[PDB]
Amino acid sequence: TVLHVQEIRDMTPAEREAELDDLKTELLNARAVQAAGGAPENPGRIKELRKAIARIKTIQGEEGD
Amino acid sequence: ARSAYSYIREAWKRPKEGQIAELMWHRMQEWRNEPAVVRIERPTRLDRARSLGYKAKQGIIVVRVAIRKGSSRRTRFNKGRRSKRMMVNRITRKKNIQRIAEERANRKFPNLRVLNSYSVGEDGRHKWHEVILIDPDHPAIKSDDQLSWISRTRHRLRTFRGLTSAGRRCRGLRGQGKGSEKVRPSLRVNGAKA
Amino acid sequence: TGAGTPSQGKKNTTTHTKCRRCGEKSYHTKKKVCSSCGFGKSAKRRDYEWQSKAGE
Amino acid sequence: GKKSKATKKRLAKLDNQNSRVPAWVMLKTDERNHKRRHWRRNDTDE
Amino acid sequence: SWDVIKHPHVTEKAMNDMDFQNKLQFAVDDRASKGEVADAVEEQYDVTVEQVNTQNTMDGEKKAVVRLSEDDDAQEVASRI
Amino acid sequence: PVYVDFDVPADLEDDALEALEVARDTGAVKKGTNETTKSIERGSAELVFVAEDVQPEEIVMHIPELADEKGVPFIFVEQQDDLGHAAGLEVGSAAAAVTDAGAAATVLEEIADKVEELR
RNA sequence: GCUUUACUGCAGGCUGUCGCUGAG
RNA sequence: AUACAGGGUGACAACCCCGUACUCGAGACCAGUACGACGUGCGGUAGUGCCAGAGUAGCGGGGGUUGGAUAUCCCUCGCGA
RNA sequence: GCACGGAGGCGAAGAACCAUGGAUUUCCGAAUGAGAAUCUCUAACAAUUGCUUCGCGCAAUGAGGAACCCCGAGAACUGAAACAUCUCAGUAUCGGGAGGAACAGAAAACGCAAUGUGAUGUCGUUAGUAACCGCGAGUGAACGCGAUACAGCCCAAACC
Ligand SMILES: [Cl-]
Ligand SMILES: [Cl-]
Ligand SMILES: [K+]
Ligand SMILES: [Mg+2]
Ligand SMILES: [Mg+2]
Ligand SMILES: [Mg+2]
Ligand SMILES: [Mg+2]
Ligand SMILES: [Mg+2]
Ligand SMILES: [Mg+2]
Ligand SMILES: [Mg+2]
Ligand SMILES: [Mg+2]
Ligand SMILES: [Mg+2]
Ligand SMILES: [Mg+2]
Ligand code: NA
Ligand code: NA
Ligand code: NA
Ligand code: NA
Ligand code: NA
Ligand code: NA
Ligand code: NA
Ligand code: NA
Ligand code: NA
Ligand code: NA
Ligand code: NA
Ligand code: NA
Ligand code: NA
Repeated sequence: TVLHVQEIRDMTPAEREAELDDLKTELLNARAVQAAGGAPENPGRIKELRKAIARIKTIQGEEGD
Repeated sequence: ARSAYSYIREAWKRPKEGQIAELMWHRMQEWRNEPAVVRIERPTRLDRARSLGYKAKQGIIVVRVAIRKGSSRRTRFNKGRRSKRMMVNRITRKKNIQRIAEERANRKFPNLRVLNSYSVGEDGRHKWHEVILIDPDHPAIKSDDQLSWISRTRHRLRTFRGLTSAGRRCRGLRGQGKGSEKVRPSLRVNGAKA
Repeated sequence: TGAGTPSQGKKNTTTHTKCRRCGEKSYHTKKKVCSSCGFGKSAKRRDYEWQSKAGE
Repeated sequence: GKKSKATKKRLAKLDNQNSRVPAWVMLKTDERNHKRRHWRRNDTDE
Repeated sequence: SWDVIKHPHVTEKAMNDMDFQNKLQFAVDDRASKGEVADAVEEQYDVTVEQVNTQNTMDGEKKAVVRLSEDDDAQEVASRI
Repeated sequence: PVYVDFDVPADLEDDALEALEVARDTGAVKKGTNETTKSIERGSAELVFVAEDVQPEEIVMHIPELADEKGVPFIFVEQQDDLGHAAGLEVGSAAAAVTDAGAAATVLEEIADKVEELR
């Protein structure tokens, strides 16, 4: 959603990796908040975070990194 | 004029006479100390081989195989058997020793396929046959207009299906007429009565 | 001693276990052979024609 | 008995499958766990 | 590729270790060694790992008790997540 | 071995091969057992060479007697590849035939004599 | 299931012969 | 209505909905086949005993198999053009 | 998703959904570096092979699959109103192996004997005929004919 395919393709191999490691962190912090019975959740995103990471990984592969 | 080959053939018509007789007596001594399946650089009976399909080419292999002589090495029945079926000494397998050789040779070279085979003698308890195998994956054979047919997938494991020379012969498929009623097109299709 | 109830008491030996290959609990840990799929004995899978009616 | 890491994983899964169908699924399906296994009454594999 | 740290194991006992012993507990990938857990931990939270204790749980997961150096403070490191 | 009834001294063999080389250049030679056999049969062979390291021996067994009942002279060579090389081949050769020597009909004729004497 | 000089066969043991197998 | 096959729809539906007749499109199989073409060269006369697949053809012992009987097919032992 | 809850989210940046193609595709598993009840130990075509730059460099095999197919091994209950040959039956079951079909196949054939037919399967018939058999119980073709579909070729050798 908030992160579309075009935008991923408009990134440089280095920006994808930086974005990648960024999403991963948001994800990890989401799981922590969840692991702590944290209610300030928004289920729709922890799900999107996974998909976004998938897309980036998919693109990194299509572009050759 | 006579080919040089014709001589090798003439000699092998009476393997117990003249020079070949002495050769055998010599050879067999080394053969007896050799294994079950031994690849040999050249065919002992060159005329034969070439006549079977042999070619001094890449992808063509020849091997001598040693098999024990005689009838079925058959375990007696451990339960109820009518007299007729109580047999052990006189039963003999329905596949000939030459065919056993082909299979043994072939198993030794899993990637190769049996082209043909011929006998090269026997002593008191062995029988030896030389098998001609072919490497269906080696170009030069893939590209040989005379052997490329064996490369076909339909030919995987010819021997084990009796597609061989001795295979068809042993299956009773020699005659096209009288007597092959229960033979053609297959033993199994004819209820196995030949 | 009764071969019955009283002889059931010594049965605390482990034999057939969860098979790595077929997932059945038929891997005889002492034989290292699966009684279900043949793993450990045959590369090909265990199977027999008598596992069903002759015409089926 | 001495359990291996694998064995331990399996027993663990078995324990987890031993939970009940969550209440919400009842409501979502407008209306049973047939794989309920008691440690004493039932026997696991291996 | 699998990641080393899965998430923070937060339970009453985990709290006690954190408040009284300066330790952090985590759910980690069971293929991870103490060494790997130590490194992964330092790089993610920028601290100094002093010791790691592991346990393969009856939950199918691996738990790591990570003690930080007196220089670092578990209570704080954990408060930002 | 079984078809070899007399040993040819190293030196004789050398004179033989040498003659063979000049034969391919000055005269005519047949390379290979089959071609050789036909020379002896067609009578066009003057001197035939037979290797002693041939396996199987069947390939050559016939040369001797065949050449005897055709009057054709023959000599043994130890190495199969030397005969091949001498005949001008990159490969070995179990048997060769000097079909009408060349600038060697002399040396040759005499090798034939030396062998006949070698019994 | 068992037995035997019940019937018929089968291993196995003994023995002759042929092949392996040659010289005086 | 070239559509009255069948189904759905709060009860028995050609005309409420899906579809059905008609027409049309796509994929797969037929098939790397048929047809077409490229290269090659078929065939005939006279002369010539140059060539043409061996443990084979064939015989005997013993077994198995077959409708195969003397006259099936196969295996084994021995002999062998 | 089945799955009709709660919360939240995605979709006109054309989502859901469908087709085709592509990415990802843990561990065991033929399971192939080695060991192991799905894990572990310190680079790996393990094993057997072909080719070979003789170095795992280039390749092959392995195992699956509903039955069908081909090659091997091969019962007994039963029938014969007992039972041995015979029958059940080359059935059941076992070992090996191929393909999308297998197998067979261009006559050392047939032998309505001919001035005749003309590769091979299969279907129908020929026929329960010929043939077998304690000549008992049983067993049991083929040539030909009518159809289906059609297709004919390559070596070995001579001479080079
Ligand atoms: Cl094969
Ligand atoms: Cl006719
Ligand atoms: K019976
Ligand atoms: Mg008892
Ligand atoms: Mg619990
Ligand atoms: Mg520990
Ligand atoms: Mg019978
Ligand atoms: Mg392994
Ligand atoms: Mg009866
Ligand atoms: Mg009667
Ligand atoms: Mg058929
Ligand atoms: Mg019958
Ligand atoms: Mg007939
Ligand atoms: Na093979
Ligand atoms: Na038969
Ligand atoms: Na229990
Ligand atoms: Na967890
Ligand atoms: Na009894
Ligand atoms: Na016989
Ligand atoms: Na996949
Ligand atoms: Na491989
Ligand atoms: Na290699
Ligand atoms: Na009766
Ligand atoms: Na009775
Ligand atoms: Na009878
Ligand atoms: Na007629």
